[PDB]
Amino acid sequence: QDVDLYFQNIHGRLASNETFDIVPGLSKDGAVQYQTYQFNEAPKHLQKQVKAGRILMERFVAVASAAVNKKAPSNKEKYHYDIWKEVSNQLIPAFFTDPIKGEQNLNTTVKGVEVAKSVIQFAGNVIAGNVTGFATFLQNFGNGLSAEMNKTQANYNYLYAYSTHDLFQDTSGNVFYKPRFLIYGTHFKQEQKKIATSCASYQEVNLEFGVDTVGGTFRIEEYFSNETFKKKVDNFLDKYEGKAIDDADSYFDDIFNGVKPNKNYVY
Repeated sequence: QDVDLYFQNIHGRLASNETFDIVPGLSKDGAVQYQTYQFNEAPKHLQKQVKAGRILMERFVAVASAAVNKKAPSNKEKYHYDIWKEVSNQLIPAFFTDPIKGEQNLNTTVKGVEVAKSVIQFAGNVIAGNVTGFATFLQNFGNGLSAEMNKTQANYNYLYAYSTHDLFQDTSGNVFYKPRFLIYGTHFKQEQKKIATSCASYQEVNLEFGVDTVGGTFRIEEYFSNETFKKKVDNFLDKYEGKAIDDADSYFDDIFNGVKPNKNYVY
């Protein structure tokens, strides 16, 4: 309920004219890429849980985004990672476990046509297979992104506000479902802006980004076993509901096939 009070203060409602505005996905002041990644189809006995988990996480993402939108003193500050981090540090202790924080780095040199794969693999700590659908999404979105970032010489703020839905084998060969809520933040410096139109190129591109991270694993087990926990989740989500992230221009979802964890993945 300390989370409830935090959010009550920011906003001082399920009707579509009453739900809270979210931070616009693409702007001259920065972009927020709203995403839902599912890694592998769920086995028969987990499919219901996964479909519910995906809905829950998209709602949590829109709740965080709506708080930021309200809390930001100016349009520019809607794209300031530190405000996203402040709001997530309120959600995580309340509804999540295994909190993560701190910087990560993407320092790699790949062909333009491999950039989309590099993004997914970094976003999830995974070895991906076919990501051609996401590659088409990112390529087309890159046109809009490039247009905005090239308007001035300034750094262009760039955030991923997303969830991952992991269906991977434990050591005993049994599939588990891990739903994660993640907010990552970086920027494009002037010399990096070229990257946004390089997804069709077979030429090499240097990806050097310092990425600030915050996130946690959702208590999906307790949500389906503990009725009083299910209730605080549902009531909170109902009260502070943001506009659907699936209506944003920056939105993409997919079920990626043939995926396994990489050596950075934490079980």
